[PDB]
Amino acid sequence: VHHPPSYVAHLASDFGVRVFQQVAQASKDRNVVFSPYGVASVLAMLQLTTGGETQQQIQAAMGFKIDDKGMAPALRHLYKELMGPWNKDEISTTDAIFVQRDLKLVQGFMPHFFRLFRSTVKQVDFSEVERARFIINDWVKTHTKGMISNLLGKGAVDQLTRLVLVNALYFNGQWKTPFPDSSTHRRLFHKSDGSTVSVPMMAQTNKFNYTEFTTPDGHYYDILELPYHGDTLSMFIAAPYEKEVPLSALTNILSAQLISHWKGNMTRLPRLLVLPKFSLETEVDLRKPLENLGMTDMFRQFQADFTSLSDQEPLHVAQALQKVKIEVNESGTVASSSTAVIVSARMAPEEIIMDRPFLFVVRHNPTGTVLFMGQVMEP
Repeated sequence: VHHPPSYVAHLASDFGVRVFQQVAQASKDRNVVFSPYGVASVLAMLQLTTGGETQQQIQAAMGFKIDDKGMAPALRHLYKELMGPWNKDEISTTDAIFVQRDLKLVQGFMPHFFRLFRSTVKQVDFSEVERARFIINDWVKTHTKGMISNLLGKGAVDQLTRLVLVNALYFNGQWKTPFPDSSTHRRLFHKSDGSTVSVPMMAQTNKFNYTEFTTPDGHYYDILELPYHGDTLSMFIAAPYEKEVPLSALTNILSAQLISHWKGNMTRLPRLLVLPKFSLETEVDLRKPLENLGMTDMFRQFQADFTSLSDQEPLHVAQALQKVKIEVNESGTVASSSTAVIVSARMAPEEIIMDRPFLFVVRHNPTGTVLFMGQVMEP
């Protein structure tokens, strides 16, 4: 049989890429950075706290049940493999559950959560609003090595909050072949918002794994693999041949299996690679993307079912979000993501940025885990 971490990595990545797809289809040329692994991690925990049809919708969308034989163990084996020193490049991931101290939990829940996730439920008092907000924000800052410090703004949680599920993901890698200094090769970028920014354009000519594919409508696109120095992780970069072809032509067919096929079809060939040196930070609302995949019950006040956690009072999801930051330069890439599901009663808005972009995917190849992916503005 296949290496177990590779099987669950595929389920997690396929689910996460489908969520990204809904995000892409909703806003033409959106500039955003995202983490498929991060969203899969938090929704895996959500499986244990929900029940009835709310839990059934999540399990159907993810393709597995967290408590079925071998699933939790294989997921644990997977994160240990991602974080191992043998990767050379560094990955850190941590999950946590924060629950209201006076919410009576159902018999067996806490010990079962510990058995599957090897972690205990962190109890806090959301009635001390600012103290609770600080506890969660400080935890996130620590587990993202200081990259994401204010995940929860004032008002995100309050005395009505009862549960907060979070995943913190950090990645720091060096290119196998660094780019030469790009500080004298800046270029003007004219945004649709009317402003203009100056961006260093990094460049190098060498042999890279590369391949060409076509969409269902016969449109061609280039795909190049840029490896990190431990040779287990890499960044795939994709863009259409013709500036006339919209990026949606690629994103409307994206999947974990497709990305696997890209890798399997590559040939090491000479190429001139040009990549901008930049920093991008975005925050995405996951409500509609998740509803679009079938998980509608969890967001409805009187329909949601959290009886696997508590039968003391009705509960539903008020907010589901992901904050991500990425930095790309001549030496490498540093990226962090914090995903959270907040059970309370107050939701928030989302800000959207748009400009014709290219696509990128950061992947751990030995297991096929898709850690980060995004759309970045092209010159």
